[PDB]
Amino acid sequence: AEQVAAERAARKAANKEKRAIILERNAAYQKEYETAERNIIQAKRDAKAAGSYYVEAQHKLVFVVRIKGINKIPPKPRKVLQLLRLTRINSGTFVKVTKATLELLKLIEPYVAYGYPSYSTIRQLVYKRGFGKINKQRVPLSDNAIIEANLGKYGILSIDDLIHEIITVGPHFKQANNFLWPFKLSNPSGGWGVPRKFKHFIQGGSFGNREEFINKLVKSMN
Amino acid sequence: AKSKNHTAHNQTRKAHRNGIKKPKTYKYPSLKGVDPKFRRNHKHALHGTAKALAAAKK
Amino acid sequence: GKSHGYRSRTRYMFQRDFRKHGAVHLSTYLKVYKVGDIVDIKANGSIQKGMPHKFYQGKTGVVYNVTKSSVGVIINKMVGNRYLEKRLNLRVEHIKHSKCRQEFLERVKANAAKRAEAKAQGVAVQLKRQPAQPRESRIVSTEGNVPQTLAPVPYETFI
Amino acid sequence: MAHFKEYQVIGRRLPTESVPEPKLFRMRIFASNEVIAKSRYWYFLQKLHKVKKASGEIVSINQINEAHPTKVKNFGVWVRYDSRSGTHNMYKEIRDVSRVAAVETLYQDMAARHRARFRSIHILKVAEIEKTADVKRQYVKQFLTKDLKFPLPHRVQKSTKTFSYKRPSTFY
Amino acid sequence: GIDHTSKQHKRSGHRTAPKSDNVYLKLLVKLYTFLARRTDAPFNKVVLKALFLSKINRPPVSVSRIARALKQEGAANKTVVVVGTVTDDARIFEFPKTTVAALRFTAGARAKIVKAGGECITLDQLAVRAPKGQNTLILRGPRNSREAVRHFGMGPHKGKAPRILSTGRKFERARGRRRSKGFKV
Amino acid sequence: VLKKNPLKNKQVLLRLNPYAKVFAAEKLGSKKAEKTGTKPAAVFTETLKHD
RNA sequence: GAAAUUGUUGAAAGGGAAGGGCAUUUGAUCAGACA
RNA sequence: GGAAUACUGCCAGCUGGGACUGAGGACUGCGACGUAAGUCAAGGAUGCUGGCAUAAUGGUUAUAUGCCGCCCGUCUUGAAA
RNA sequence: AAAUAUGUAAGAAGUCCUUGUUACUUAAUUGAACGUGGACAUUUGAAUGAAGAGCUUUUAGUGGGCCAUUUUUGGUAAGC
Ligand SMILES: [K+]
Ligand SMILES: [Mg+2]
Ligand SMILES: [Mg+2]
Ligand SMILES: [Mg+2]
Ligand SMILES: [Mg+2]
Ligand SMILES: [Mg+2]
Ligand SMILES: [Mg+2]
Ligand SMILES: [Mg+2]
Ligand SMILES: [Mg+2]
Ligand SMILES: [Mg+2]
Ligand SMILES: [Mg+2]
Ligand SMILES: [Mg+2]
Repeated sequence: AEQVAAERAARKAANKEKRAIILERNAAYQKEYETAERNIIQAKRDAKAAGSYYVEAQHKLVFVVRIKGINKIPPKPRKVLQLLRLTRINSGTFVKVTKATLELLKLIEPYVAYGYPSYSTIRQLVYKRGFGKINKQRVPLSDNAIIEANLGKYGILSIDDLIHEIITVGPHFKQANNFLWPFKLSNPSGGWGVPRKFKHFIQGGSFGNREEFINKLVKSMN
Repeated sequence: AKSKNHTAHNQTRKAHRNGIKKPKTYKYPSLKGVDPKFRRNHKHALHGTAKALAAAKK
Repeated sequence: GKSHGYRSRTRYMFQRDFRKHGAVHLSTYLKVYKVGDIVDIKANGSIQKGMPHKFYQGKTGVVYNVTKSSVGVIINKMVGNRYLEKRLNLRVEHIKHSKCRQEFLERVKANAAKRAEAKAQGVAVQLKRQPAQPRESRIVSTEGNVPQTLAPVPYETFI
Repeated sequence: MAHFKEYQVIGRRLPTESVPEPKLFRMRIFASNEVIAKSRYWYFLQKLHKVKKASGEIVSINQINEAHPTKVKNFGVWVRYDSRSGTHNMYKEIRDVSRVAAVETLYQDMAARHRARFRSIHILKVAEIEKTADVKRQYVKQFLTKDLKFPLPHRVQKSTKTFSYKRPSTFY
Repeated sequence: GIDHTSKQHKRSGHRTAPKSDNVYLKLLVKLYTFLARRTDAPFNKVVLKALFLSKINRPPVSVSRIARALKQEGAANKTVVVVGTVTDDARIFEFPKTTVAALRFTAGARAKIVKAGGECITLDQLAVRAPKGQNTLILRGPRNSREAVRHFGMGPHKGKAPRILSTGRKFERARGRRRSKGFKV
Repeated sequence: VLKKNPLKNKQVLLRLNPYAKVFAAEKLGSKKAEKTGTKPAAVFTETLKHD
């Protein structure tokens, strides 16, 4: 049994070739976001310049956080909060948007806050609080070998592909999101910014759809 | 001394501790309750197709 | 004292609709039921024989037996922490085919055709029903359509 | 409610096969943000036309900055509001540098003088009064007089220290 | 606080080990725990679990019940395995050759197998001959045959036997089991 | 045994995401955008400043 | 020759009860650990 | 007609001060940086300096001070009653 | 004639062809019910979820309750 410099070189040489693949993919995914984001800003000016008005494609993604604690919930919202994995306070997870899922959120308005997340917000959540599910076992996402082993089947072989799959809402969303254990956020480091949490955002509260302001809220709780 | 007579408070809570379960569908139901005249024939019908396959696979 | 008869509380339930009294129409009798078919129960008030109990009004089961003028439906009824499995012997006025199952059967022929045509076409299918997705972008023109400005109105009584 | 801004909103039902290209309705809202401004629009379209956010769509939501931020004007604000008993109409008279500031005083004033909340008020029309002598009220008209001067008697001095050694004077 | 969906600190409800304090039984368990880890084929998992079962869940397998398993198509030469006792039968006048592997044999069953030119094997010799468990056929005795389960589920219209010492008429055959005495069940 | 954070700790950043090496070199995070001078139509400005 | 209860000696506190919990000041007292 | 600055957002931009924590125990891994030998902030603390070696730190006990503290057992929808 | 509450369906135990079994059914091997053989596979036919799914045995305590938002009958009302 030689081993020391026979089996070892091959696997080093093999794992050297994965980074090559991981580099060009991230370089490609980098130019995808910015050129997509430039055109969304361009199209607005062309319509203004002509006469018309541009209306954006609606969001296919929302980030939801449980605001209320455990006690005194009726049995219909309480069941839904378990089907969206929100079984403790300040826990939160991503949701793909359809009509099936909007009509869920309407049932739980008073106990959660949500809205439309950005790139940066996802990037920071998935980096700082990125955990995965393996035989239940909540395992931290500190390396790529952990993600290839579990999510190689569906494509996806590096942590940024996980973010890409979440943000664009690709084919294998259901598989990639369910991988992520629901995010355990802290309380917000700047406070909630209101005296009383439990009214709708529109009446100087916290709960319900606040649209694009969720980023500021999540960035403190994370 | 009078009682409290009736209520259904807490009865729906008690019910869901152990499910509210369905009664398991089965391939082939019982011919209990089925028209006798039909069963009488169906007995004789399978005896023939078993004997037909028994004589075929001999 | 109390009164819990076999047809108590059925004043408006077994009633006969407005301008639709009298004889039942022949297409009721000319419809052919088989073992397996899904059927909705709705008790005609004119025909007193073969009637269901007020509970099974609006329930939907499967057929299991067919005899001279009746069908065996089999319903699930809930009692406590449980469902029991209950066997009815209804006359055919008080019954009719579930159109939700007939909707399904036609989609099975559609999907089998899509798969048959997809192999001849060349790969890919995607035959699941997707729910209502969020809608795409568009450029709404102002060409012959300028925005109309509105404001809130003041209070007038008119009484 | 908050430090206000002014927004423009436009919306037009949803499109259909039988009737493509609907009509475009527009309004001018006062709010702290866009999310409250979109809501107010759908509140005021429901009070007039047969529409709701399920049947409708927003087309363009645009901020309207002030035209001359540092010039003094005399606004004339109409307003409809609910008391405890009925629901009345009014004409207050405000003097400020911007429209958004006049709306910020009007809400603060109706709360003091009438106990009218944000919920109970509709700003019908804020209109700048161009010419002088188109001012019915008296408390704006006092300030419109020529060569206007007035002192500030009784000046006070907020201290840092708890004790003081001199004994203060209220001169100016 | 968490909104717990399931019960917390729930045990699995399976025996991890034999309830017995038998010395030689634990050495068989110490063997088959090693094989079940470091091999692969599921034969060793099944035999391991069977070693934990109680008396009532290891019924006796008759020597005829072994013969009827060998009349099967293809299964002439497969080393039959039984985790329990093996019992003799006097209702068969012929019996094949074969090799049986078990915990226990009766004096009559060992005699009947060797008289037909066979071989009785212990479960540790089975592991040496067949380590991954090959050319094997596992058998299990009839659990519901036991008299205790006659009585389980006793109610009306169930057909289940009452718990009763003395029998004969005038021992539960009147008001309850006939029309002539009130009603039937 | 001890979860180290990317974002801060530049090594455990570079363990993941090798592009972070070149992202910094070419700046990118502050990309200079090209500048065309398109003008809004006559209708848009009129509809904005209106009653 | 235990306890309730009592006497003498020594220490302590004590403005309409006494006793307890968390933390330290102060007073009495204590082994270990240092090779 | 040409500029500036807020307001909102982004940076895998730069950098100063403060607080709490240091689990683990030959080796194994992922990586950086180097032309090579090697080096590293990379699967959890090392280096340097002083004072003391006894009631100095620590423990127990009595008192003092801050805030807290109703009488146990019982039957009851409900007990300090 | 609403709102809220409520029954059923969204496939392998399935779909299509091939021509067997019968004392039942038809003027008629036509139908009916279960079949042999062949064709159709992991986009196998809405979402979300799933500290596994199912089954058995056996035995304790309990069978005075009370409160709150909304609906409510008795009563002038009530800590009724
Ligand atoms: K004493
Ligand atoms: Mg603070
Ligand atoms: Mg507060
Ligand atoms: Mg009672
Ligand atoms: Mg009574
Ligand atoms: Mg009659
Ligand atoms: Mg003595
Ligand atoms: Mg106190
Ligand atoms: Mg009492
Ligand atoms: Mg007490
Ligand atoms: Mg009783
Ligand atoms: Mg009472």
